[PDB]
Amino acid sequence: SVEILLDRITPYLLHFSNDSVPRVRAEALRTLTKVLALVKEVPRNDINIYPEYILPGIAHLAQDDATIVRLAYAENIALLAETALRFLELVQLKGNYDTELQALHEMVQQKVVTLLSDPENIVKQTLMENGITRLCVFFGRQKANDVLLSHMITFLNDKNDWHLRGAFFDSIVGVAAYVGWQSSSILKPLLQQGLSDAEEFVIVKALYALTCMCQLGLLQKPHVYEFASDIAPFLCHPNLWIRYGAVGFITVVARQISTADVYCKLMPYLDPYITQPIIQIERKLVLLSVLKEPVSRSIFDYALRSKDITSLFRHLHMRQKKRNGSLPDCPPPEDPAIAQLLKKLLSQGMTEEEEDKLLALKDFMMKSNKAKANITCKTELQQLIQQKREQCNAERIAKQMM
Amino acid sequence: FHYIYSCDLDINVQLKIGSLEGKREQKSYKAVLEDPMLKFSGLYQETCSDLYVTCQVFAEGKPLALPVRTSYKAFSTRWNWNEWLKLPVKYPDLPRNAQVALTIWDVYGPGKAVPVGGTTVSLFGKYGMFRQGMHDLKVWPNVEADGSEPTKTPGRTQMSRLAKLTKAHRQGHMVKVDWLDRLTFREIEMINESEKRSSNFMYLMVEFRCVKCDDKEYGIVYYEKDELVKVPDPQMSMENLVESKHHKLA
Amino acid sequence: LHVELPSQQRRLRHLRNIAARNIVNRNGHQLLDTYFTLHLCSTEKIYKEFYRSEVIKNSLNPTWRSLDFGIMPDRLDTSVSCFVVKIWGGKENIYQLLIEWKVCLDGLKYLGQQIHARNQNEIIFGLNDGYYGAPFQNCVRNSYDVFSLLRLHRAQCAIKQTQVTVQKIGKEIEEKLRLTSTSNELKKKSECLQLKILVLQNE
Amino acid sequence: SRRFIENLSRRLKVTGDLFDIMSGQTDVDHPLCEECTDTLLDQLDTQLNVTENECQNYKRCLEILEQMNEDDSEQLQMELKELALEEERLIQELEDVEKN
Repeated sequence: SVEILLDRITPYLLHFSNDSVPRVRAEALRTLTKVLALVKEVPRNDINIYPEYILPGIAHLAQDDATIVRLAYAENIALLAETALRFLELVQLKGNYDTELQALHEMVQQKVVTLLSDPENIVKQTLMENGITRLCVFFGRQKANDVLLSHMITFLNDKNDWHLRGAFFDSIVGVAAYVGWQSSSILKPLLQQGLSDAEEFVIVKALYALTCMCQLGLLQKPHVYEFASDIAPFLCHPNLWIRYGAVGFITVVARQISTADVYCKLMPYLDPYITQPIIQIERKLVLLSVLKEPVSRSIFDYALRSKDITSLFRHLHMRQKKRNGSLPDCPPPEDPAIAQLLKKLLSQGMTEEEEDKLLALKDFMMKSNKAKANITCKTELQQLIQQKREQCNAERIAKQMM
Repeated sequence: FHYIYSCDLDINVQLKIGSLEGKREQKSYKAVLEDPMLKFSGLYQETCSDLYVTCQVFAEGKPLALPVRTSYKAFSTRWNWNEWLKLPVKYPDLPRNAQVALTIWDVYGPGKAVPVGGTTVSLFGKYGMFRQGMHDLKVWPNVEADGSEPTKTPGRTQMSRLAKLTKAHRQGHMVKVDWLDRLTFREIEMINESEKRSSNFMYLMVEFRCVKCDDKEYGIVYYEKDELVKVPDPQMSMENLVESKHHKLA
Repeated sequence: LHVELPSQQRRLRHLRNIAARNIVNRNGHQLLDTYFTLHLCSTEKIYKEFYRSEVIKNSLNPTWRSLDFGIMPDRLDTSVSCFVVKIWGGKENIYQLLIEWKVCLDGLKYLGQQIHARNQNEIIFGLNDGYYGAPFQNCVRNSYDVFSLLRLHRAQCAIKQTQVTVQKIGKEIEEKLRLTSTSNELKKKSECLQLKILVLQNE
Repeated sequence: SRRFIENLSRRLKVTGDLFDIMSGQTDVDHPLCEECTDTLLDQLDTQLNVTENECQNYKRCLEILEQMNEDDSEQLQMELKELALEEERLIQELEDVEKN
């Protein structure tokens, strides 16, 4: 029964969280979380157990030395707080409700903020992997917009761990939806920055986040058109994952906006990268089966890695000018290194169309280049040593006999 | 024989993803006929696909931490990652039956991934020792690496005979001769190559941290640091935790 | 923080919050899931709903998400000073109705930036400056001149006229594409056939 | 449950009623200081520019549509039949290859 649990089991689980073995601490926290979710009634003595016994009791696990304890707390914080709120409702059927709610909100907010700024990155990633948008109810719109989002935007600064940036791009959608549009202007430059990241899976995750936010209607109209104009070049990226994420985002946008908007804005953007005109844009297949060939990886990596990228693009655009009739002739480059590098690239068979695709991708290339440059024990050992001794005995006997 | 206990060694367990060596089976024409998405799948592309191998440590059938991906690396003619993944778990936090699942992935369509294999190799092998060297795990096809105990996708099962003997040679337990073993070792290399070639399944190679900051000579071993009165009483003198709980509350 | 002098417009556009307090559950003491819907008001009709909050499970004092601009500036006449609040309550996807208020925002009393209720079956609103409940020389500046106000009004009128013309042209272009839609069915069939033929050729 | 919820003075009342009427007719909340008015005027001018630009773009698109015509159904039907025949023959060829 509920009273049996509360009286006899919980005060012993809380004592197992203060144990030496980290695994014992994690298991104690998991069992404590599981047991408390069984309760469906509030005995008179357990009216205010949460804000005075359990939450203060397990507070120390947010700063434990071992990372397993911190991972356990980060995984079980979302469920513990939600059980606290439901617990207060039960007591109501039995201090103003609003003041207690505010106190619980403050506790949850403080603990979330403490977890989001821990030295390790696995703790931070886990906090966002299991209820970062759920605790967004314990913050509020303004507090989330000024505290939760501000702490999540400093993850994109870390230039030595792309897992954390990927996690941010994965989990930003829920927080953006909860905080509303008052945060739209904040996340536009961050989404633009992600699409020019050194690691390409981060670009994939950013494209997925853009698609998701565009489906829910969280993007302004001009921002949608700007992102469509910036992502169209990716339909000819050598990498395949990005070349498909771009298609997904473009199909989603073509579905969201009206027919006139699609025919006025999206199609003019998509004209260079589709071999033939299309009609069923919202259908993914009718878009994939029409795209042109990508830029072969060899030329792409030779052009991106080579230093003095600006001069390379300058001369490439000069050659494009000559090819388009803009200028009567294309003069030779000033720098012999640029000439030699152009010869090397042209020896790989880079086609004029490949030059056009390189130029269209120029903005992504330069920003990516600069960013990249800056970047069970005793018996087991007894058996082992017995095996060692047997092997050594056989060894010595055999060698002496030899 | 020198060794360091798992409990004392406080660093992050590291694993190297080598090369997925094998042949990948394809479907018939009717499969692509009914589901056109297979044409744009990764497997149906002429060149080797840009697969990425996730990894997650399990224990008692329970996931122990988040999976770890492999940094993007382009492939032209072979699958050669040669990357040193860093695992979220540390040596003192690995239970005895810990086992590392490793799943391969490939594109199937816009915003979808499809497993192209799965392998599961125990970390602490026989005699409670951390597996080292360069182990070539097996690859179960079209099944995500299963972490349940006992595993349904195990990694490692006259080739077996030579596997044991080679170990005894380099642990000092064998007769000493130079030319004979110089030729016999190439013989075993060819035999292993033939055995791998015959097998229909794939085979994902992998290496542990045989060389670390400390001397390579050391090895890791599972370890941890835990008639007046007749009728037993195991809590005769302790704290009344229920009394404390009631006292604190009101 | 609400200066209580008049001329302070208090319309639905300044309202972004809603909550309920001390809802009485007729079927025992069970806690009930809840979600509200807001309606336009009229002497002859109580129009359909134009909002629907997410379901708050296991609660009798819900605090729903903030409703920015009511339902956002999407053809919502956010200048209406009167509206109706309905609250649905129940369990397991079967829901009843328990509250029905016809509220004119002007008549609402002011409480200080903190939700507080004392009567059963109550609703507490939230505007820009705080929360409102049911009734149980050196700082002066220069105001715009008439000429500037006329210019502002005229700018708004021009904006709206151009927007209306834009909507007209959009409907016209959609209509022109609509006639071709009949041939677009055959074109879609041809596209599907060509895609399948390409797949078959490659295989 | 249900619930429900002298010249100087004349000129001040006239101004107040005018402000209330304007606030009810539009979405701007009167009255307004001159800095607020200036910012609002700049924003309105920018919005008018954007709206007129969009209207011109829509006019251009309607022109390009006006230049176009509507395709014939007979040719599309012929192409559809041709594609169907191609698909059938390709299927037969694929089955033959599989058997071989």
